Amino acid sequence: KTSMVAKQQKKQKYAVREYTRCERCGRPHSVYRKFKLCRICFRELAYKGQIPGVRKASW
Amino acid sequence: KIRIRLKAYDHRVIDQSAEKIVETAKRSGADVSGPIPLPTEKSVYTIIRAVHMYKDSREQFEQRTHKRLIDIVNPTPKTVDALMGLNLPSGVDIEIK
Amino acid sequence: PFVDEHLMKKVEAQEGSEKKQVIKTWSRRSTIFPNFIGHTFAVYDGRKHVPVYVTEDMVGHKLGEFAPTRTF
Amino acid sequence: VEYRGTGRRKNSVARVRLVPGEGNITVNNRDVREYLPFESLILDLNQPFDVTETKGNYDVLVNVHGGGFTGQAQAIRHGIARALLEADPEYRGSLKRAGLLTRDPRMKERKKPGLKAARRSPQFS
Amino acid sequence: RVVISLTYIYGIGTSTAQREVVDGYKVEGDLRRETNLNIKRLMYRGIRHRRGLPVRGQKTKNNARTRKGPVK
Amino acid sequence: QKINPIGLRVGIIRDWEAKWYAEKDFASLLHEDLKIRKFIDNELKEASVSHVEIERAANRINIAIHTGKPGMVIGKGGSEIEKLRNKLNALTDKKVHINVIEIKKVDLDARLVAENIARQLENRASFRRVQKQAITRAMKLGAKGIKTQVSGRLGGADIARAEQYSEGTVPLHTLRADIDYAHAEADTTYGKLGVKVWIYRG
Amino acid sequence: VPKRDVLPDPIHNSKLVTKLINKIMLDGKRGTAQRILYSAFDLVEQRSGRDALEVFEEAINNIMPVLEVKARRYQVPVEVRPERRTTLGLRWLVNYARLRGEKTMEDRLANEILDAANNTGGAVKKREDTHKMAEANKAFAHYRW
RNA sequence: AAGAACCUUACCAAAUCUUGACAUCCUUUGACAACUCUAGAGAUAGAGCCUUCCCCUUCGGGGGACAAAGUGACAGGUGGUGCAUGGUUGUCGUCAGCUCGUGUCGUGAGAUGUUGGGUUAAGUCCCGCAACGAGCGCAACCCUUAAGCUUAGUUGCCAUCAUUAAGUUGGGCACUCUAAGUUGACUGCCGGUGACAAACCGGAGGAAGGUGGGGAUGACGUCAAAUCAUCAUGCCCCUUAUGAUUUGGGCUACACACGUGCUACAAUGGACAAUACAAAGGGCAGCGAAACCGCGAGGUCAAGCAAAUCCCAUAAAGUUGUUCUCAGUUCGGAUUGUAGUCUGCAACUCGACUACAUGAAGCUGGAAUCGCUAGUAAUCGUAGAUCAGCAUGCUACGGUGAAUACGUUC
Repeated sequence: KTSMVAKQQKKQKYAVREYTRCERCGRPHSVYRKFKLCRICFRELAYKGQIPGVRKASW
Repeated sequence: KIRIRLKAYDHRVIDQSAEKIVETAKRSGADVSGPIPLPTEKSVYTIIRAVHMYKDSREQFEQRTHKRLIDIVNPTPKTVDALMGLNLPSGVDIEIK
Repeated sequence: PFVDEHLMKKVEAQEGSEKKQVIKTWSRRSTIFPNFIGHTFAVYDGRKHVPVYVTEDMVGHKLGEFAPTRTF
Repeated sequence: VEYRGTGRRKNSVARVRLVPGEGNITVNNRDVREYLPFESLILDLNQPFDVTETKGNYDVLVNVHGGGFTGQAQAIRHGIARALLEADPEYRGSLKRAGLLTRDPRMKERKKPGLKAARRSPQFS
Repeated sequence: RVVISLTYIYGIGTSTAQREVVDGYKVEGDLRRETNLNIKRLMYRGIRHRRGLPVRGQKTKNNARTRKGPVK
Repeated sequence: QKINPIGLRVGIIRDWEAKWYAEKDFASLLHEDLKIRKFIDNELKEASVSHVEIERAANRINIAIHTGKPGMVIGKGGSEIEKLRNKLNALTDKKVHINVIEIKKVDLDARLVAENIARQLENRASFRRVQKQAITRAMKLGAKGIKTQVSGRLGGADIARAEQYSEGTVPLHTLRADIDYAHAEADTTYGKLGVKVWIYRG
Repeated sequence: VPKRDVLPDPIHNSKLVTKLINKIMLDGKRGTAQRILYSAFDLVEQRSGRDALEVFEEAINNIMPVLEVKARRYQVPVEVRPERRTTLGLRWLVNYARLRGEKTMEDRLANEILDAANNTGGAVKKREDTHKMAEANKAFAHYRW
């Protein structure tokens, strides 16, 4: 939904409504704001290899 | 002594830079200590694997950042020129001390 | 908490003479200073404006324990 | 005269100094009393000095960190067995028939990512 | 002991300051009268004094049963 | 579910598609890498690029473009790469440098034949003919095994199926097997047909 | 299933006493267990004057049965292999030394041990209860499992 | 949904707008406009003010990039459909199964290979045979742990020493630590049983012995299982609404039935004082050192750190002494009220927490039922993410730490 994406890419009434979106799709929740990426697109670019970062489940 | 904080993600580019910079300081100077490694503590991102349901199966992605510390004791003025001349690892992060 | 009351210009407009009938606020966050007891508010619970009369003793509370919105 | 060894169990690093003496467990060179909460079990770590009854009057010097206190006591038991290994090559079968150079790999197992508390699958209805 | 025989009876509880203690602060049941006068002042969270929702929130959806009954 | 092999083999034997470092800011590099990959996605409609790799060394980017048709990113003699590089300089406000190499054995990588099979299924061909001719023209070059799964509304079908014509070794669990994988969508009039090419080449 | 062992404690020199130490614990508390067993052992030395290896060995044979019933659809008198015998005797000793209702555990396990030498308590009554249930249901089988 | 004061928010009451909140074409204008003030709850209109050619052309241009109109093509939809779908994920199931080429038999559907003997974890092998071989799956080449070594000694370790509140520096890398790599664990050797073949058992070497331990990796397909709510699509429908913005409710309600989790129901304990120990991870508007006044939530000046230095950081349970002396209590910690602290235009619907006081069931849970074979269960803390502030939930690490497995009978 580009309604809230077209809303939140503008300066607002307060500075406390600047909640986190993915900057590729319109997903609001589980957005890793270190990456500014969501739950799903970080998995997709992790599996394609266009983030520099391994998968190791070897802890 | 000056130090560099040789900081990559993988070990495949940190060994070529740690072979390049150390032997550049050996062939242009004297008594440079080796690429002493850090513990390289990593960052684990744990997501659910699914889209809508299913927190019963999850997915790990870790991000390791390897760090070597190289000490040049008594640095020659040819060494501080010749380390900044050739720059070809293309993806390591160098800090100067 | 430090007591704010952001719409203080609506209080001091009708303060010296007899206060007008019912004045409305669309904010339950407006903390009650002890100088507009008797100012009859219409405060918004979401549905419409519910009236409240600030009588004698509600200086320490807000406009949100009054005019409920969960009914029953 | 100073046998510098090592030894571990369960994230507890140990570095012994076998010196000749009467014998006192000096952990962080302090005592045997305040550091270990098992002052009754002070002979669990004395186990290579009672299974090799050649001499049981030997002083240990450590200043070590790591893990807990039971795992640190079996870590300095591994350091006592490593110091008895590096002290004499004929102790080894007297080690190996009692074991005691067996580093147990029994660490705290990893938290499994679908289960709640690492083989604690969270209560099917 | 003396100091833990006074924690459930009214007035003093368990962590105050200490035939001498006969006097001091509000040691009698007048604090019960002040709590009943404060709940008379609110009777406005008297809409949730039949429930168990305070001034500072509860989320009563399935468990507020300590001002309620077992099954009721 | 069947995991993809390019997820499983980055940082094992095959390198990542971005080689830089970022720690402090870190969202101003990856999203500009996403918009520059979306800008090479406009010339993927003619150029057939498999993947680009971002080499951000310190200020300028020696971006390594890998197209199976190498003569149509560069134009006649080098004009199209320069006006493309000026358009990337406009659209990321940073410095870039196009590093092209000319990759033949075009039917051995998954993304070129995945876009080719999705191109043939956009043009209402029958899926079994292009699937069998893709796996036999990939074996007459010499390959070690080609799985090709097209799925969805198969040829304008009412019920979705999963037509996979696996041939030879596609050994996803032996981890020293560099398996190319690509899934390419095909926007047909009867919906969206996903191809899935899984080529093991030793 | 090779059923490996733990070392004996050198305070009371037996291998049964460290199995009692590992049986009386709760929530992984071994120091609480050593606090409540060795003081119960010293209460045994201060009340009935004898070393507690002898009276504990003679008191654990008044809890230990020789028959056991295992029903299947039923009761058989299977003889018990002695590690299972001694761990059920120690488990009955703790599980009736947890349910006496006294001041502390050091005066709860210790007089239950000295009641097991004088053939009373709840533990020797449990041995006559499993002998009563194995003798009243002796008649059904000798052969089932 | 790994973050519900506004936002999220789609839903609902009000204020409104129609090229619209936004993508794009064209014309006009143009280095954009931000910031204060009025109404209002703000969205929105209205004043001061030009930021007003930055790349460059003769004056006028072209146009990186903005704004208004015509509203014209277009928007937009978290609207309906997972039973049109891709992509993605659960369960059977980490169980050992599933198929194909060629040939043979069979009118044929089909079978053989894959079955029978022995075996293991295995369709893992070996024997004989209309089977011969191959492919996905099992077994690892993958990572971590489990023992040294080549190498390199800093912020880390102190042999041996000078020396302090401190390994804090002089010196060194003795040990330890750490990591790019090396050697190793491969039934490898011996004996017995073995068809002499697969293997099983015992012993030795080794740190680890029988896939060394754990994870990833999940076959062909099943449930028309979930998602048109990440995204796009195939159809349908609106586009002065089902599109948009803002304030106030909202997902954060109970007479309830149910699922998961915490707290306990106390003497193994409740409270007070000293004292021990680590891993794993993070930090720049963030981590707040010491010190300070605070009973206390916190607040003040504040070193240091773009990170083995500096911080989160006392990790907690344990041990030593004291009390309570078996109870609805010296347990609890729900509830109510007052004083409050902090984030943030703000704690009323609705955040975390401290003090004081009230102290409600709870004294061990029935029929049933769940999880677990070794560092397991149980218990106890620590850290990350989401987060302007919020956890008994998720994730990851660590301390203490047991027995049971006669068997597989049902």
